[PDB]
Amino acid sequence: DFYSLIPSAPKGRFDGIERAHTAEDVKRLRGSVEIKYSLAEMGANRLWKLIHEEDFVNALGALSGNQAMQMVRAGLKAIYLSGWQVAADANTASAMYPDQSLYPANAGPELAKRINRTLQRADQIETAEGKGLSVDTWFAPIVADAEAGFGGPLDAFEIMKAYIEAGAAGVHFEDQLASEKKCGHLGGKVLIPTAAHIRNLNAARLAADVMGTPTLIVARTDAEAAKLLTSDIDERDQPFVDYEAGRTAEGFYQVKNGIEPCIARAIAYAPYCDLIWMETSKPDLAQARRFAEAVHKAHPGKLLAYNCSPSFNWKKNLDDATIAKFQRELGAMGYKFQFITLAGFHQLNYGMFELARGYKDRQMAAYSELQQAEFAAEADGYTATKHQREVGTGYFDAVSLAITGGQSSTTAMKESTETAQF
Amino acid sequence: DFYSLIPSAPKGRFDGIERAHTAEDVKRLRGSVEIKYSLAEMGANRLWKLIHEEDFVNALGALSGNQAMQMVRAGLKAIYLSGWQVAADANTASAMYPDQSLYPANAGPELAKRINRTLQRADQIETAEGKGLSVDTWFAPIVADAEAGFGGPLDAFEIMKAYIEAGAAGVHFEDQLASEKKCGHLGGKVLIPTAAHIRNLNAARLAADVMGTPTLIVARTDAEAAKLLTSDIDERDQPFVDYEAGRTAEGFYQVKNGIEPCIARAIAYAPYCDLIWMETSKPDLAQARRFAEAVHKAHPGKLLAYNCSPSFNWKKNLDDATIAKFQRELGAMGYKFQFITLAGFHQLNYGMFELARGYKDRQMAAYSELQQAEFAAEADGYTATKHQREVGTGYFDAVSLAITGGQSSTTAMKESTETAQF
Amino acid sequence: DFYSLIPSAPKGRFDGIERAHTAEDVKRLRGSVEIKYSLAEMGANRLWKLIHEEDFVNALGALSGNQAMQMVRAGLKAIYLSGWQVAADANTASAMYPDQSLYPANAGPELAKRINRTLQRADQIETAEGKGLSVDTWFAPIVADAEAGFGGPLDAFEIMKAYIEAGAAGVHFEDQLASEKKCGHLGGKVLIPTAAHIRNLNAARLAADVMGTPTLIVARTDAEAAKLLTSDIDERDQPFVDYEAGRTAEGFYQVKNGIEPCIARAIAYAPYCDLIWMETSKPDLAQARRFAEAVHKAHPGKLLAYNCSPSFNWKKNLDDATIAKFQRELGAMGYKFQFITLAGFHQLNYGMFELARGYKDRQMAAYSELQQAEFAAEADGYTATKHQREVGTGYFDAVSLAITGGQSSTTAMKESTETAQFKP
Amino acid sequence: DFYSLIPSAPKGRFDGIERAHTAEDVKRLRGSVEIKYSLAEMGANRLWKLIHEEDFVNALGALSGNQAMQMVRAGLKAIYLSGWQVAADANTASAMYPDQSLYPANAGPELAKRINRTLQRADQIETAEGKGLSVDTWFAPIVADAEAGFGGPLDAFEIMKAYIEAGAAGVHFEDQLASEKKCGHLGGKVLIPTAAHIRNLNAARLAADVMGTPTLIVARTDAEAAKLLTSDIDERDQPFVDYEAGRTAEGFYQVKNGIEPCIARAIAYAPYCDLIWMETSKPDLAQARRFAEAVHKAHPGKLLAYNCSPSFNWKKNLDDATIAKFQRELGAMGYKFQFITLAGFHQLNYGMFELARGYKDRQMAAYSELQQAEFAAEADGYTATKHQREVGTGYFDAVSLAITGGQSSTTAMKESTETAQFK
Ligand SMILES: [Mg+2]
Ligand SMILES: [Mg+2]
Ligand SMILES: [Mg+2]
Ligand SMILES: [Mg+2]
Repeated sequence: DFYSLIPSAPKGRFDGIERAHTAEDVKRLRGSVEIKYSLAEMGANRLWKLIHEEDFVNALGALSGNQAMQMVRAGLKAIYLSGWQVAADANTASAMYPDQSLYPANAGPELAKRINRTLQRADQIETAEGKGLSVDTWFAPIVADAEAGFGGPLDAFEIMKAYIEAGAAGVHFEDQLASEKKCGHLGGKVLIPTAAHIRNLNAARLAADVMGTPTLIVARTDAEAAKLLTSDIDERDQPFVDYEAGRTAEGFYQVKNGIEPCIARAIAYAPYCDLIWMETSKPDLAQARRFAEAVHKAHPGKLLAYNCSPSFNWKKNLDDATIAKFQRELGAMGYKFQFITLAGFHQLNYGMFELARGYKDRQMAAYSELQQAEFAAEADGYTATKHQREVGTGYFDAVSLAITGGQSSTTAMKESTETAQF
Repeated sequence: DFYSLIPSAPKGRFDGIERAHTAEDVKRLRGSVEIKYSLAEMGANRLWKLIHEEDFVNALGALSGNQAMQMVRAGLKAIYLSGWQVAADANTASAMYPDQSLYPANAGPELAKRINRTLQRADQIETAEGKGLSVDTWFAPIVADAEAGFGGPLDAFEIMKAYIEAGAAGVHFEDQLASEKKCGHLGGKVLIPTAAHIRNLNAARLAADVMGTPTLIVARTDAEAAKLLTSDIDERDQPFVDYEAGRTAEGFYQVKNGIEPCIARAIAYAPYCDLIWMETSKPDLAQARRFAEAVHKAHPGKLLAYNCSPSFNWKKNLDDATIAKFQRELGAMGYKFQFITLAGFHQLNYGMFELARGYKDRQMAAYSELQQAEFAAEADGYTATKHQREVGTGYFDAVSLAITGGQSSTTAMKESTETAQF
Repeated sequence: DFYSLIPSAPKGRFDGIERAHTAEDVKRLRGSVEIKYSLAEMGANRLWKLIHEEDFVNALGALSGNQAMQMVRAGLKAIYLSGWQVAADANTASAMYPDQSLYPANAGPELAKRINRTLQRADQIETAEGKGLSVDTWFAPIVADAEAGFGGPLDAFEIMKAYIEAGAAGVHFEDQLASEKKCGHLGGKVLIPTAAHIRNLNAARLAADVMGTPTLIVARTDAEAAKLLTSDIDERDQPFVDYEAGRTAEGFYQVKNGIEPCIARAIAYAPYCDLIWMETSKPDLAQARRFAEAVHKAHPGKLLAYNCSPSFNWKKNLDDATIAKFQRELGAMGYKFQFITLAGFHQLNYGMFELARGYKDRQMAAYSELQQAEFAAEADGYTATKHQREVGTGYFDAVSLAITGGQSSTTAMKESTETAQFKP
Repeated sequence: DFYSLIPSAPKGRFDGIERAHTAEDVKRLRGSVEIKYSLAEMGANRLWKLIHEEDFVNALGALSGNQAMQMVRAGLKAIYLSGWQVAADANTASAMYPDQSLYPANAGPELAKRINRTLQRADQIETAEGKGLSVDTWFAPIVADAEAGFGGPLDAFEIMKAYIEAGAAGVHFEDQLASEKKCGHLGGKVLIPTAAHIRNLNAARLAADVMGTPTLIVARTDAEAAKLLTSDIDERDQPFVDYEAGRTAEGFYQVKNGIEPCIARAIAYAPYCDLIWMETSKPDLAQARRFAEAVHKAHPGKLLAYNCSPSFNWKKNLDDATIAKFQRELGAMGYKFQFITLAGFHQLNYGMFELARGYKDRQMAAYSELQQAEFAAEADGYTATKHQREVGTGYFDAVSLAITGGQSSTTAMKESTETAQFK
């Protein structure tokens, strides 16, 4: 039925998934020609496989293709794409922003394309060398942040399509007001009605069906911390509304936050998504268990996702042994996609700060230490020390030789210093 | 004469500089209105001040805004923009390329714009906090790679203008064939005639004059390693042509490479640039001395630039003492701008490979080690641990409060996990 | 006080203008260095002078730089930048969209920059030829559509800065919900509270102040046709809410649309903008006079803007004589800025349909007809038949000669077919 | 062999085509995963069909998605993508440029993507309306300008690939030096060696092969007017080099231009391309015939392309009857793809100059005239008078209703002024 509209969709893919629209709606709305989105198909099927096969799938937020590549090289099986990081250092306004849906709605998909393209080059490099891949596949699935959909259902519809074209495997949408969107761990968050978010999720699903891809949808609730709500029109929200307190000057309703609205919303969103995610204030396994248990009484076996946030101070909140076991324990509760949202930002910024500081103090000695550390990391699989090969110089050499039937006088690698000193 | 066309130019800025065009040419070709390029002016003049006053100015190649920001935070006084790194991970084709001028000609200027924008936000943040700046200025000059001009004099003209609008302080142009451009440390480089490169330096100078900015121009020569030359039409190149080899299948001449043609070309380029740069195969102080000495006999006091390249295996070529004193010794020779081209690429890629590998093997324990390392760096100047502040959340909060006369219910910081846990 | 923060502002620029923020807020929020935005300065001041001195300043919607260039060549003194047209054929998602704020927020300012760049080349070409300009200035002020600000006040603030950087002279904001934004002339518009739109207007002003430019702000109301409102929280909107009908399933309030809420909203917005604009359902001079009279009772001498929409059927509504005097009459009521929003889209799409149709039918005969019509327009100031000159070939030839000391072997124009076959 | 690497390539697609590289080279260089390029397949297979079945395929240069949409609605069967037009008003440096490869190399492919996306929306609109399409197909093949390939063979390889991703059906490359590229109808053109252009052509083909698409390659020569050559290294160019004149100051060789070198270069390029094209100074049937006949002596049946350039003054060159038959005559010679390169630019700029001028003189009367003409064109098939439908407002309404099960309050069309005033 829907399975014939999404040919790559595996058996069971849409078990327990409801749609507001019909199969006929999809045919009517997808135009007259078949256009393939291969990287979206592959990515979404591979993610589906991974989350059902592994203990759990864990990821880090990448802010560049290069970061994604090294993640995959090191053996990670998925890539997370943070909207927070897109705002900070990788968006289409070429500015640094806080995490408030300030940048243009195309930014996220543009980064997802960047990441897939770098992985494609990684793949082309190793395929040309003819000794097989150094990894399972270069095309690890990307799970990406669509924030609040950048407005209404149609904005959700459009960003979902954009992500699919860019080759993302999964996409997450949160029940905040786009016009006042915040980082989950900032104050002042404003919820939209349960129904209004079900519409965005359904828009995402319609986009996927219309593109013909089995793209995963992750529903996120920001209700643990959020104390404001745009409208009480939905009876499911009304019980958490503090009527005595009245409306704010902006017209917002005031609500009781915490695990209870997260449970209610999560259960109401369950049929319209593939994974559910509750933002939390602290890395708390007991809270995580409590949420997992309540969701699973209503929807046994529902797959969950968890944000291992750098907005948390880890060693303050937890002891060393709990830190060690954290993701493993979450995995056994059903949290099959886990991610450190802002890893890329922290790694990039600390690393460069520490190098620039050392460079100021001792100039070239500071750089030699990095280089030597790079050299020592090769036993463990690091290859970027040979930077020419890494970025594809040898691949493009072989492209040249094939074009000229071998007779190019201007090949790069033979007389390089990389060949002579590495 | 030119000083009135470039009002921001300081006294003696153009001492010993020659132009092919006249001041009247500039008035004819600059349009009828005055358009200011504030960051290009400030950057050019600051870089001019720095390179004369300081023993040497050293830099690192930044591939993103955030990297640039941390460099300036750490105390570095200038920023290098690497074409190699643009090709690798930061271009407008959204692909990973080797260093062969494959990406679209606008990519460098776009990254320059990103860097200045990130710096601008950083300056906005601290200005709004109202306790003064933590640096001398956030607007550290950017010295940017225009590669081989992306074609002819008109292409050189255009990329220079683009860099000026993006707010670059200095721009380098090399004497390679754009259609076969390579990294300076790879094989198969093809030089263009001495005359042809002077045409591009002059295109670039006219660009700055027409824009009304005292932008610095750095002429680079790749003759140390290049064994090919497109044409022997310039008598200055003929003495290095191996007429016994014959031409190559592409019609290129074969030349004898080494320091002799770098000196010749450098001396010939000196009147049409502000600094001169010879690419080297090894980090060799005696070679740098010999080059500096030769250049200075013809042109006393000429300012030089040097690439401290990651394409060298530093510990294999030099002992610890020579590495430690390397830049200082170059400085005393007149190499007043020195830069590690690929630092951003090696920090980003090393750092993430290592993080991703620890994360694979030990999950949150690996990430907590980074975070703890971040906190520990706070004593030395590090700030990105408080990531919400770093990217401008506090700044935009203050914007919101000015907009709403102080009444907004949806500000980010007060009830953030940042404010509670950091 | 604010005049020292905005050095280019002429005397009286901010007369009658209220601000939520202080001059200290501006100094605190603008960074430690001075950055200049030359085209924005020039555009804003020239637009300010034109709207005070001319009977009325009229414009057409440009969807490309070339379109804008011909408008200025033809003698128009301002340019309109339509969001509808951005959605249709000129946005940063490379897609055709209906007019519902579906494209990325940077699209408008990117088209503004394109337009100013074309005008810049046009000016360089003529400056380089040395015979003076064929127009008053190539840098006609651009007035540009910021739609609903693409979200809240901070989104409004950002699009304003983007437009200032791109060289926009004026920017308009409308009291619709960004997330459900529509063309003024479509159904299903949802208004935001009067207060919330005043927030967006002030964000815009703070933006201009912080950038240090006297950019014009045009406040638009969509209350003539809008039957929905996000919230009744603002007492000023409660007199128009139909409480009998209830809220929609989405929780929107239903309101009584028309001239009255437009008048009220407009009067509330007045102190926070430089021009006020009420979208209308028909080209109706009587309604336009009523609106002008009411606003002027509250705020004498307030400048207004009128949309001469192609979404109207003009001959169906009006006779030839009313159509002929329409903009003149509006000018006297105080409508000092008047624009045909979708002019670019209709001329582009009509023109090519008809050319393609003739081409299918009779191949080169259809094109030759266009070419002769171009020759025929030259007497009236048209220059684009000589296309090589128009796009700057001659300008860059002169650049190359300055570089090469007059010696290059590869100049383009002397041996071109333009020089050989397009002599008088 | 190559047919298994390019699954959608029809029988005989590569008859008579030579390659410097091998099937195995392709396998080695294309990576380990099959990525599909649907619109480029459909486009290339469609262009191939049309050029073998129609008397000739004629096209106009579109500088925007909207322009291309009206072209296809009007009944034209292909779209030309001009680099000249990209330079003028549609490039990724957001500037007006002359036609000299000064814009960034991604600009043409970006425009190709825009065109395909508009056409896709047009198709979506009609498919949702349910009455069938009003055109044979909305996805008319795009033939796109790759100019001088923006550098060496690797640059050609990359631009070819970008065009395939954008959905182009065919791409053209010219034997000029990219660093001093010009419009064919300007002076100061510098050619590259015959061999050097053949490598660009093969680079393009290797890209198509590696992408697994049967994209058409069109080889252009600028030898008719070009009097300069980078190098005389290729013995095929040497008979046309004026050695007595010597090299120019830049080191260029000087050559006898004209139809003879075009014929020789065309004959050499022929195995490395699907169509050949000679730029001309005048629209001259005799010169066209001489070119076609000489190329066909060496390569019977070779398809040709002809630029019907606005850089010509048409009525100054030709009488009304020769203008009238021009394209049909060329068709009979084997010129199966013909195109008015700068059609989009002239239409856009003429039309708006005249609109603006009328508007200055008499304000709304001028615009009302446009609107009436639009209404009058509806009988002939014009629809953009209803601009809201045209850009897909109706389609997105239908999207909302599917999202909300028919229950949106905020749909656009029912109460629009389009519905009320254009009935
Ligand atoms: Mg996020
Ligand atoms: Mg470089
Ligand atoms: Mg609009
Ligand atoms: Mg062309």
